[PDB]
Amino acid sequence: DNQCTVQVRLELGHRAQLRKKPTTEGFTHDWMVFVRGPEQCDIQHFVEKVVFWLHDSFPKPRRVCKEPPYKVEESGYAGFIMPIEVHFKNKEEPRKVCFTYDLFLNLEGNPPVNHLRCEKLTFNNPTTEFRYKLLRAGGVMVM
Ligand SMILES: O=C(NCc1cccc(Cl)c1)c1ccc2c(c1)ncn2CCN1CCCC1
Repeated sequence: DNQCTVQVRLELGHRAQLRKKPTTEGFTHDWMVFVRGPEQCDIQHFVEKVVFWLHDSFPKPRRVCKEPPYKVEESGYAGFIMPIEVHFKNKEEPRKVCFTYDLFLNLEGNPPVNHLRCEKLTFNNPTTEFRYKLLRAGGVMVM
């Protein structure tokens, strides 16, 4: 009657590769980290912003995307653990969700890295408003 659950999917992922020639700063690797929906799902309907926390060696290490694409592209020396906050267009709780993203590079002369990590979010009894956003994004009713 009143109750519903809505699930949506996020994909966090990254690519990393060894540069053929280090940058003049001597950066050895290009990487790119992202949050996206699965194809035919528009997470922008319910995602306010994504906040990527780079290693504090990076200038302005707190990177915000308020619209898609939610990604950071960098060169650097090493991998690190990257906190990632996904903020929702929700007037209620919860307003966001945090992830500990493992941003690892290809050590030695390993082939380049191409990782994906699939996260299912479950929203219980969302407001009709926020519910409209979740379902618009390709969210699904369950329970
Ligand atoms: O690539 C990195 N930063 C790029 C950059 C840009 C501009 C200036 C400077 Cl100085 C650096 C970077 C990445 C990771 C790092 C790091 C720097 N220093 C320690 N770490 C963790 C190393 N630990 C990882 C697990 C064990 C060691």
